[PDB]
Amino acid sequence: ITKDMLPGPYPKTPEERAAAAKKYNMRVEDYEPYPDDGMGYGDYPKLPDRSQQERDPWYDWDHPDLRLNWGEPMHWDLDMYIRNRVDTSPTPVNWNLMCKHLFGFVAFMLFMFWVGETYPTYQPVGPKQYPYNNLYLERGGDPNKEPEPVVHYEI
Amino acid sequence: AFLPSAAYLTHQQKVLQLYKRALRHLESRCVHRDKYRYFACLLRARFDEHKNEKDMVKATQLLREAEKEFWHGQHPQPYIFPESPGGTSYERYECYKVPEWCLDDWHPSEKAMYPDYFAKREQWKKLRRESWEREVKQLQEETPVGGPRTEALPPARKQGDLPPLWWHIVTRPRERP
Amino acid sequence: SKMELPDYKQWKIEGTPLETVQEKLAARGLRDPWGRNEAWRYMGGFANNVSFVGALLKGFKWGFAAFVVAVGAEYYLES
Amino acid sequence: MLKYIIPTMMLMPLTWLSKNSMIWINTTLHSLLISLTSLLLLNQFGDNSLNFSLTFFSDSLSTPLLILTMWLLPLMLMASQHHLSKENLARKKLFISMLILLQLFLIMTFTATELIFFYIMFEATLVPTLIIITRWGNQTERLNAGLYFLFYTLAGSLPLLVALIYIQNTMGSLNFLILQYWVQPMPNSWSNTFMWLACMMAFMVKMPLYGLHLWLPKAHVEAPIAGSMVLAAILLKLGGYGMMRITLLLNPITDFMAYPFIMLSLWGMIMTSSICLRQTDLKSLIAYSSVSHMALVIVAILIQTPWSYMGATALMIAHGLTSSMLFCLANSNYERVHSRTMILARGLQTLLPLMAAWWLLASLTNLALPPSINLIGELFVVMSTFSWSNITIILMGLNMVITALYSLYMLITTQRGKHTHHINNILPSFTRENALMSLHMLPLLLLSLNPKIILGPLY
Amino acid sequence: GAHLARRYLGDASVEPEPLRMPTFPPDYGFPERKEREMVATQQEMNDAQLVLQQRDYCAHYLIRFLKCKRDSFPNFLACKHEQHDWDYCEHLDYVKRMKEFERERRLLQRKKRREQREADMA
Amino acid sequence: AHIEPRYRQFPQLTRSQVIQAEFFSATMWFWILWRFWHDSDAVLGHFPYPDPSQWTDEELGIPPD
Amino acid sequence: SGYTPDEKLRLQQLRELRRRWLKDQELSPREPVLPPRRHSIFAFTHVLIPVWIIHYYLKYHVTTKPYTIVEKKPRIFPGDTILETGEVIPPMKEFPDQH
Amino acid sequence: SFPKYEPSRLASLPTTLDPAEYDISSETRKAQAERLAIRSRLKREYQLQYNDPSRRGVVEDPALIRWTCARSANVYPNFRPNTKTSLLGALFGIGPLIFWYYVFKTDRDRKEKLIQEGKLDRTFNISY
Amino acid sequence: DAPPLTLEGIKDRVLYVLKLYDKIDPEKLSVNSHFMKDLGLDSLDQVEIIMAMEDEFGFEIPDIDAEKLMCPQEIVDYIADKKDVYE
Ligand SMILES: *C(=O)CCCCCCCCCCCCC
Repeated sequence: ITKDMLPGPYPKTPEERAAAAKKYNMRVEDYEPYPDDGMGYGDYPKLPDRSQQERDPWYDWDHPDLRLNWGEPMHWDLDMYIRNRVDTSPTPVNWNLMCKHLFGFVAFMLFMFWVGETYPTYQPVGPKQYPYNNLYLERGGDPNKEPEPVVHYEI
Repeated sequence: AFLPSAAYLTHQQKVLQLYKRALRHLESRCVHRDKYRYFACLLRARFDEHKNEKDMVKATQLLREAEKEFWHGQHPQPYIFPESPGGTSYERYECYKVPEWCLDDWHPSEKAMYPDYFAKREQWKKLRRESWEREVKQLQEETPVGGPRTEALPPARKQGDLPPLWWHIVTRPRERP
Repeated sequence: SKMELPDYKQWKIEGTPLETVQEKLAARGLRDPWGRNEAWRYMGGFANNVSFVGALLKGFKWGFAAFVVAVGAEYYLES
Repeated sequence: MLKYIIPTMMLMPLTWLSKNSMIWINTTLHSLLISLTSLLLLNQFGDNSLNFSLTFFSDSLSTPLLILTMWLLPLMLMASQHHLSKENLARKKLFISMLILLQLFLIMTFTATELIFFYIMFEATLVPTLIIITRWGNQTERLNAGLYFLFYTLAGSLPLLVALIYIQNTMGSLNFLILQYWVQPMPNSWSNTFMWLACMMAFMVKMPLYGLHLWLPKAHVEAPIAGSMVLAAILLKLGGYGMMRITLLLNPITDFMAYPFIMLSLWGMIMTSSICLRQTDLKSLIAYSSVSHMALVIVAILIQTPWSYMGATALMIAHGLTSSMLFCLANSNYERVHSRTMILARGLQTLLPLMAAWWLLASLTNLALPPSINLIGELFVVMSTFSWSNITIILMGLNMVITALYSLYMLITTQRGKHTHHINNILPSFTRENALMSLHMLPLLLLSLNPKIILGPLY
Repeated sequence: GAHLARRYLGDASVEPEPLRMPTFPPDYGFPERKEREMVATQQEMNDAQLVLQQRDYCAHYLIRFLKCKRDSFPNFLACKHEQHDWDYCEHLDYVKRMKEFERERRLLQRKKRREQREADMA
Repeated sequence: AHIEPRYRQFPQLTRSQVIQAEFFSATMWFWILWRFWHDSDAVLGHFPYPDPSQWTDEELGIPPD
Repeated sequence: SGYTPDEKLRLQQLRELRRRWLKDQELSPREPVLPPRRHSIFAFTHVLIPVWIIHYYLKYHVTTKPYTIVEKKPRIFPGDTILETGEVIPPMKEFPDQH
Repeated sequence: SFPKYEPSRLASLPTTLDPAEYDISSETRKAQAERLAIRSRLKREYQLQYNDPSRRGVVEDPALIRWTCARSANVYPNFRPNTKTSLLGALFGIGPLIFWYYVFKTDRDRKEKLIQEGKLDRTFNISY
Repeated sequence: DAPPLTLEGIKDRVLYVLKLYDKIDPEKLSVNSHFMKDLGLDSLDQVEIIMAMEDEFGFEIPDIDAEKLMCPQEIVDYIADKKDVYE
């Protein structure tokens, strides 16, 4: 390695842009660095921002695990777009329709759960009757305090 | 437009790949063989109707509308072969594909358990190290000015020599180690 | 090691729904050249598969016979 | 404590009068004998601490740190005898003398009954560490790492000394045994505010604290293996020990004062775990994990409950052992592939099975799998901080997930997947490396059987 | 199941609610009503370790069934007759609860008829 | 010894597995029929359900006025 | 397009070399030349010995300490008889039969 | 007719539905020509350095070293403090700290005030 | 499980599948018979042949390798190289 192969400041002159494109091993027309807004990116190229799952899996890749070649410029977020991580594959259904359908499904069933909680179902019976003043001593009540007499009558 | 030997996909390869993908998705859509055969004959009629179209931009527009038609009605979960990428058995045995050079690090006590195999391995290594300079000189005298244009490698054009860069492709681990 | 294959000439589509497909295509006007390749699935020991209700009723005859025998035996021993 | 200082000082005539190539054997043997004799400090009583003389005393808090230091020295000599095989004999003896001197200052720091003596040794640990980092490192940035490591710590510790001297002019003495009975409440005032800041910011810097942690990713990844071990496993606990000793004099002003530092650490654990989720370097990942764990220890000390103190000392010991093991793993991988990139060497389970087992075990102890002492300490700190407030558990619980999101990740990228094709210098695991990892792990797994010896001075 | 439709889609002032019953006094309309009798003693129910929900008004059948199940090991299907007796008793208890529900509903309907008559005469 | 694989014909079957499958299916159906004959109450119903509207007025204590 | 003749020749030579390499992977009958070197054992060394060990451990070291093995009390039914002191639990009140 | 696919950040456009792929102009073919030339030259260099029998070590990739150096050691020299960076730093650095400080201060004040009047349930809380 | 495949077996299977095709008369084709000139097939027929062999052997041939396969000997050699036969 040597000094003039490491990344540097943002290129301004077209000659510096061509030198940076030759350093990063691609065409000058395809070399688009990050905009110099002062975020610290520098002269690193702005790759088309897609995951490694969208690459060709049948190609003889140098690194078939990551689907990457040798000497090709890596993405700034290559650790995010590996196959172990976030995928940007084209879905058969549009994103907005999927999100709206899922939110409507969840919201509708939550609303119907609340409505059913408002109006419960039961069976036409009275309360269950337990003996000995509704089991006052068996519910952990103190034996000194005599409970209020609850009497259940035959029906 | 990502190919190992070529730089682009022509019209014919695009039509053939679209036909193959459409037939695979149609096979995924209808489970039974007779229904798939009937609808595959129907799709073959649909593709054969516009075979002899000499207008190039009309062929391009037919390709675009056929691609939109395929994207509109493809299966959400198409059938994938087990060894195909995205399959259930894809890259499963990569945990057993031990590279050959690990045999160079074996102890001499466990190297004596397979004498004849390691003798043949030594012969293979001698062949590779005696053909390496010849094949790299073959490569350096055949590559044009400005580097190679494609990734296609030249064959062995002489008698007694081997094709260049033959080691890591011949000695790759098997699919079932 | 040596797997011999059966004769290729027996694989005809006769008695299979591939002739129904062939009649539909011939009424429409086309050909189905791959019928003989898939003719092996519809003929031989793989022909005339059972229905779903016949699948659920597998072994019902012997079970009914054993149930009748056991009921008669317990009727004999209860007396 | 004169029975441990004298053999440590006699280690230098051992390493300077030894043979041409017998320095490592003799130093390892005699340091292991010192580590064996270090177990006599377990004579602890339920009420009284072990007081040796007017200068040295050992409570139940300093004893595990002393045992860990005297255990770590032979492991350090074993770790740092592979990249120094090409070194000069005089430079090798100088390196061993530096390690011996650093260990001597460390075992004299923890037993100091006087806060001035403790502070003097606490800054005397700086010089051998800085010399080791700036001399026996590998990259260029070690020179920069020699500055951020130094001028941070002194910037926290030079005001604090003044505050300590103020106590010498106020309470009449700085002896810790005297100050336990002559302590006074601290009223709310600006003078006591800045005295609290002076007495605490040194220990926030040396722990480190989030925001002041900038020296630790720089001084961990340029330093050699012995320096990485001494920063990760011992030198980050000087701040915790100083906090536990100095919190006694700073009551009851700490109740409303600890709020911004508690918030800083409670957000810094999430921030450093998220940083660990995206780090491209193994060594930087281990450094940021150390920052997160020490922020947890900062929260535990600052809320000052008995369960928090117990969890703090258990977390200190467990994190020291686990971080030392992880740094030795990273050193072995760096020695085998000659790079620090995580994504470079993948699928090492198909080549090193036993190193894969050690990696899995170290990552298991990193995310505090029960019943390891990592889970004991982290659990007790969680209980105490739930007693402190009922919302902080959220700021704990999410953090736990992120821990399990990077440690296993640190496993997978280094162990699983298809192996790289262009790397063919992967040697089999040496006996020395496996001995190092077993000596790192077996005490850590054995301490789960009897954790009552690392549960602080109020067990 | 029709009572849910009568209460929700109809009028809730006539259908009794299960949360609070009874609202009518037990001595209203019943000349000299008789109380239910407990056979199992509190101590016998205590040392048999019955579950608190299992301590209904005829837990003696449950005690007898548990004793028979314990004393007929390993024949687990020997004495299902005690289980049938316990099931019949709890079915009779459920019948009594249904009778109480119907009584409350009819009394509420009678009260509505009484106020409707008061509205008619006034 | 073993079963030799066949190409696009019906596979060779073992008599033992056919006998075992028929025996286990027959055992399942015999068990179902026997339990339905003997128990017969867990399916159709254990106890009769009286009509709440069929209860008479004087047994419910309805005061007639 | 079909196979270009140059890469067809390359594929043929590569296939020949691959077949030779795969043929070389077989083993001679000598290899691998290894270096030179009770029916109730499982019912004894795996059950009886641990049963003895932990029965000793429970009898003379766990039950010695208080409140280690605490047991739910046995169920007492009417009509039973206590083994400890011989008291008889009286039977229940006569049932008001319903069927 | 058919529902056209909307591209998204996490759901990119399909390759076969890209209109720019179907361009058969001269400039696109030329761009593909030198793209294939660059890829072939890099691949040839890699596999020439990779099949060397005398070599026993790591084939160094300048792209990996370039990426790792740009990710870590080349952030501050390419940074300029402006409105956007200062606003983002003030929103992300001291924002959550202030929010969590206010939340925990309010919760601790409410809990302490409940403690002093004795309304808080502490019947069995003896471990703290 | 997974019985081994020999070159004779692969050639027999590919000749069987090609013989069960109605567009190819069985009395003229050979193992070295080209599809386009010797048999007069079509590109769509070549795709159908490729997917027929894919369904026969239970593994998928990529398109870049399928477009260059035009003779049964080439198919035999490709399947032999992929399945690592004759070991
Ligand atoms: C009376 O009609 C109420 C019955 C209980 C509430 C409704 C239960 C509905 C589901 C069970 C019956 C399904 C009949 C097909």
